[PDB]
Amino acid sequence: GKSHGYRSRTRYMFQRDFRKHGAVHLSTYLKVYKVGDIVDIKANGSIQKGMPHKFYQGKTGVVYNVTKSSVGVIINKMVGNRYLEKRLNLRVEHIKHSKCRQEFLERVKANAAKRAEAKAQGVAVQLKRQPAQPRESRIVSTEGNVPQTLAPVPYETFI
Amino acid sequence: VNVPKTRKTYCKGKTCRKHTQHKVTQYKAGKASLFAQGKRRYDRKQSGFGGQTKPVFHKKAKTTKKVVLRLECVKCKTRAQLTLKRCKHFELGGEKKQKGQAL
Amino acid sequence: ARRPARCYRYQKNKPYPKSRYNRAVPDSKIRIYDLGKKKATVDEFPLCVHLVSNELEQLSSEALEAARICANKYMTTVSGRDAFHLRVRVHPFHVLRINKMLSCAGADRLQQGMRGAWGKPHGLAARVDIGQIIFSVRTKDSNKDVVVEGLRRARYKFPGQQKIILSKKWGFTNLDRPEYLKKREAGEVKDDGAFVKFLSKKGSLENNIREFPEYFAA
Amino acid sequence: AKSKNHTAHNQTRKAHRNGIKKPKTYKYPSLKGVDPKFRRNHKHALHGTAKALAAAKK
Amino acid sequence: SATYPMQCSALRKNGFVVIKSRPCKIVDMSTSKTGKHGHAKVHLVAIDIFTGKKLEDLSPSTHNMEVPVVKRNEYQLLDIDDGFLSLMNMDGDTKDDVKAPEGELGDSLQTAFDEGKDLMVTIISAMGEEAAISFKEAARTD
RNA sequence: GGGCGUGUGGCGUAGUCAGCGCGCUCCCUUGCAUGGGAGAGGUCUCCGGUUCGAUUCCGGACUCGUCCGCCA
RNA sequence: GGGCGUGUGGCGUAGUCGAGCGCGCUCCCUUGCAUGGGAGAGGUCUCCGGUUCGAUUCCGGACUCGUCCGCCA
RNA sequence: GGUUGCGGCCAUAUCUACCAGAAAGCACCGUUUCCCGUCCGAUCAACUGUAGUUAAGCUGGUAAGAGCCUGACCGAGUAGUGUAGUGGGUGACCAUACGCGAAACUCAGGUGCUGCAAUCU
RNA sequence: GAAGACAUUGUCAGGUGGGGAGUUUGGCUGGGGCGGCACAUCUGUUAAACGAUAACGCAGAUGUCCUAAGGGGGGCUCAUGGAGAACAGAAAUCUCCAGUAGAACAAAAGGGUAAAAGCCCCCUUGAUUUUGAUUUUCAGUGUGAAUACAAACCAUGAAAGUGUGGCCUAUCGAUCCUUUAGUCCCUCGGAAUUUGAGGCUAGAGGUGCCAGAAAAGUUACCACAGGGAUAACUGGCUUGUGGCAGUCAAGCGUUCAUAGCGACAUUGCUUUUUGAUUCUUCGAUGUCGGCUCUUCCUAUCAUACCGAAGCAGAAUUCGGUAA
RNA sequence: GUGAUUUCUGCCCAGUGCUCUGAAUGUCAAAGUGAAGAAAUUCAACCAAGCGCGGGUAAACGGCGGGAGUACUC
RNA sequence: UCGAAUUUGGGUAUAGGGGCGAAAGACUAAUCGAACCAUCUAGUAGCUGGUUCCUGCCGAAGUUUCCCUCAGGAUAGCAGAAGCUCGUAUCAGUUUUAUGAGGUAAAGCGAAUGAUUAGAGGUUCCGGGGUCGAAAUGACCUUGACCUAUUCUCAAACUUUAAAUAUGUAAGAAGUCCUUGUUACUUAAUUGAACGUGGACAUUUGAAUGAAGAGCUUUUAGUGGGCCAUUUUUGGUAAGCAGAACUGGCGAUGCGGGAUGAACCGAACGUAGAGUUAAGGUGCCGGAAUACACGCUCAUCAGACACCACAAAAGGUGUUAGU
Ligand SMILES: [Zn+2]
Repeated sequence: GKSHGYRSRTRYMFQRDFRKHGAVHLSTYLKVYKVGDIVDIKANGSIQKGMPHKFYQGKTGVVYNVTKSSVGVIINKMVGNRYLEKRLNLRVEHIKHSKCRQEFLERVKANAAKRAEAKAQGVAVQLKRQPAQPRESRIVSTEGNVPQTLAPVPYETFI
Repeated sequence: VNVPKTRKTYCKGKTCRKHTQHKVTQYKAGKASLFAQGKRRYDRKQSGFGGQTKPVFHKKAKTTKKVVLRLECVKCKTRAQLTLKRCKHFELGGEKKQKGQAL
Repeated sequence: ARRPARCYRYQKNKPYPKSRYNRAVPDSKIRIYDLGKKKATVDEFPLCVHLVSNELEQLSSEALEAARICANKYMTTVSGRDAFHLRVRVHPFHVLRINKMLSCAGADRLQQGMRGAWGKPHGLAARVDIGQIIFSVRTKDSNKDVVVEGLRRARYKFPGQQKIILSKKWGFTNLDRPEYLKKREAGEVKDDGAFVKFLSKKGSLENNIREFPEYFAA
Repeated sequence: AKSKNHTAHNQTRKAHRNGIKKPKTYKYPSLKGVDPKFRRNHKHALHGTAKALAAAKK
Repeated sequence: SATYPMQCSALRKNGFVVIKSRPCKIVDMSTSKTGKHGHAKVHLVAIDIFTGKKLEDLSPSTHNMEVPVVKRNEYQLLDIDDGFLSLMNMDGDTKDDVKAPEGELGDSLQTAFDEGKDLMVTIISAMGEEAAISFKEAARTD
């Protein structure tokens, strides 16, 4: 018959990695999570308690509950034609903070600093990001850079 | 399996409310009484003509039964039940396993 | 009793090697892969000629055996048994299956059709690619015309299209002819049973001096 | 009389007809599943805060 | 439980079955198709272990038949008195509940105990009734 | 073609992850009848795996004996 | 029709590449309800080719025999 | 900068073979009454810092060293791949257009950094 | 005359009773039947690097086992190899060195684990009580399994802590009925006491066709509703198999590859074999063989004209145009 | 049941049936008896036929095997 | 066959689970493997057939889970209708930036596991065969193992590495910063946790593009046989075969082209006029150049356009161009 267990098809997903097996380092236990933090989920195969299901591997969610050794995380799961709210109790070995959130907060504080310093002059702050604009005019010189003519190479076996 | 004859466990007997000593037995069902309501209804339905009026089970599939331990608190005589998993062999006599001895 | 090779010409399935999930395969028909003067040294035979595929297909082990026998027989008849070194550079590891149907009259009374039609192993084949070498022969420069004719006779036993290319390398090595010549004039090559070991600028100097003494004899 | 076993054909079209609405998020999400020792103190903290604000703006 | 169900086709020769509430041991099995379209029927010929009678039953192959639990146990004789054997278990337990055999096995056992061999007795349990089937002699540990 | 069973000393076979009995060959004892003790004798069909260990547990192979292979 | 195996003295039968026994009867010896004993004869190892140094023996082909599976509605 | 105690990252830190180590600190080292544990005061326990020694541990250095780490326009825009055509080819498969882009290989360099507290010619 | 409170008769009760009555006699399925379980589940793969994903796909497994093989703590390091020591050797015990796991962890497989999750020792019962929340399957129902807490009460250790069974992924079961434990609480309705009975909360007895009927056959005497969703003809796709044709040439042919053949390989054609499939037909396309009769194909048996020969003649063989 | 005449109809009672004037506690209903109880009731003893034990029966249904030695014997 | 087990008239007897049968399931009023008549009865049917006027607007499904479920239902999905609260947003089958996750394609095997070709150098208290040796833990060769440095080829259930395409989250007002209130939680401690008071920061308020209104609710129909094409892919020799993944289609759809055709190419449709085109074409059928330009090919079976209606290996001083 068919087989769809709780950890089916999780072979390479829950292998550890090359040459970093063994016990886990103490930074994962010394990291501090608060309610509202945004965290990434990546399971550790060395810890069998508090494991996430294989669906939530690589998923990103929001902390809603902090307990003794675990963290409650909220994920949005697509079920059919809508998203449902899923609450997960995961031990802290299987989560880490999302770095995109802290990058955005750094942008927020630097952006507020720019607005605060330029408010003393009113110099059209222009605080929105802009994407890659087309590159403008330039003059390239041939002083020591005379062009070299290239041609297609004929065919050879090369074995 | 093997289960010891005594066990220190919780007793919710309204005076203990803690772990006390318990003597264990195996649960036996006891005889089905007459004048139970289902038995009276079954006898009334089976009287007369019409033959067998209720199903009788045939397609038996299990070979084991879940064992139930009857715990009895030694202080206040209150009783508890707890079930175990399915086992083909069961015993309450404690013949402890011993390790570094011969076959 | 054997099916024609057109039923197994193309690489239609995933590779199916003999393993602990097969456990019952027929042995390959080709068994000898290196022949001629296989114990010859490296600078005995400077010229190398390749029979190389132009198809993406499967070559049967029976066809490999027949081509090996044909090329070996022709070259030993025309040029001597120890004037060349032939090497078969493909190995049949893919296993071919057959769902055997009964050829009796009224077979459908006991056939069951396509139900449970997973096959049984009956043969071995080698999966080749575009520009993959099947045969490689090294010899002296006086046997070019006979090794090209030997490979041309062997090409008839193979399905698909094959090319005969005279390589620019020295023998069965991977350097060019003048590169190997300017390497062997120094002592930084040293012969083995058939191949040659090369000097590198890495490693411990004591080992690099107990081996390869003539290059350091500068 | 065999038949088709399973397919996922047309399913994404059916979903994306009037489909893949994100759930409505709210200020003050539900406190169910939150730790009871936290909620038991949180009730008294909000009660004291409401009493202090009522006494301030009475 | 004392007894467990099984399928007729799952049964095979030299196995125990329950026929008419008797522990029986099969000597013959034969399956014949009922009709060309229909399923085969199993005809079972078995011998009661205790009494030696021959009992036969035919059933559908898919039907489930009752199967006993038979345990064969090894003991040493202590005495044969009044038709009741007295046996001695490993770890020193003793039972006298077994009745002595009444046939040529019982006669041979009685003569062997009278002339003084150390006799090894096999007694079987099935469905709450107990009997002795065979005896040997201990070649070592005299 | 498929399925099931089968191989143990000459025979009967039994079995825990090779035993007896009757054969064989000696020796001893005592009839009316005997009996006892020694031996020679078994790659447990074969080959692998598993297991401390496999007759025993499993897989593959051989032999032999069975049972089906039907409706059109 | 096809597949698989088989072929030894008058008969049965043993054969690892280096034709023996038993039965029939040839003779001699030896005996009522007729024996035994001793020396005998007896093969192109089914046939034809190759290998070997020499094939019963290895291989290929043919013959022959014995098994197994096969037409229609 | 050396050393100790507790660490963080967990080989640039590991491994092999040699060489060196002032001061201090670690270490080996001396002892069995007491607590304690062993077949064995070897490990562990306790006592002394006394009788001694850098031989080892430890630290550092060396090696066209093994490994590991970093980089390259080194291989290679190669293999692979998203999209397109009433493209080629009997087919197997392959070119082109708009895009993305490896691994092995080769070469070059490197061989622990650092937090808190104490202590040192 | 006989018989006699016995037969008979009436009502209950046990046996017997296909003579008769009523009914049943699973599903999936390259047609059905036999076979198997793909019917409830688990591991790896197919599976196309989130998740999901089929086939009677491949390789296997489950209906158990364990008072320790659960929980806590302490000490130690395994498989293997090398070098040694009386009996003692290939394998008995002891000693040293190397040893990233090449061992072990109950079982199938895959993950995980080295001052441990392994081996040995010490103490225990957290495999306990009370109900909630969450994850997987999913309708975001049930069942099973699991996760993190709360309120107690315990175990262990110096302690931090750890523990709500087994290192993780499988190891299992509704309504009705019976029975057990708890509350010793509620009700027996004209009012009480005591038995008895019925309720509430939590378990057990089991449905493996595993979201759970109580169940043997035959029909060639057969019937009905339907089905080309589905088999037994032709036709159609395919050509394994059957038949026919090539290419290459190790050899046979006294000598000599190719007069005639031709191994090991390999490329095709045909639909006069048999399979495979199920597209058409089940409100019917008359189903073997023979007789009769016409036409077509050529892969030519004979006749016409030719080429080749291991063609002297005779006879024969190979081949061409030819139906 | 077999199917004139003639000539014969062998062996088997283990199974399934059928049948006994055998022997007698194993199974064992209702009524009845005894004990306990305040009673409903519960528990025992006793317990007919038939099953179970023991015989017969094949012109009853039916059945009529293997391994060795030299048809015959084991 | 015809003197009887004969043929037959009339009378009479046996009636439907009953009769009668020299036995065929025969006969019992053209009815028999249970007669005929009326009623229950308009018996039931998950099965077949049919189902009656127009126009307008919107517009599907053959998929999930459970069922003695597989020709049927329930449930979710797709669809319509009625709307309701608001007024440009708590949007998006899209991109960018930042940040995760994955183990396929590829690659690798002088990297682990497994398979595998060939020599070379060593090891014999530590192999086997021969020869020389009285023999020798003797010798010399050879062959096997094991080790060392190489070498050839591989892996759906191998892997250090590792894409492309898909995939999670974030890009603020429900935000940031400052100050200090509550608590029975927590800390050695106003330490922290959560929710707050008061104050400051506004249109470049925090990337692009578009928004066609955004959000919400009730109720109910039909459907739950699908099939085809490109790409990935499984079983099979293969199939107009069977089974999956993403998308687009047909079903449900006409129009121009492919002569012809459900699916291919182009393009989707109110009624008309004018112009321009797509795909496809311009000798004639047939609307449109017997246009222009450079070459190639002569076939005693030429060739002529994707899906698509077939041809291969091997050859040719045919002819052309090359190395
Ligand atoms: Zn108590």
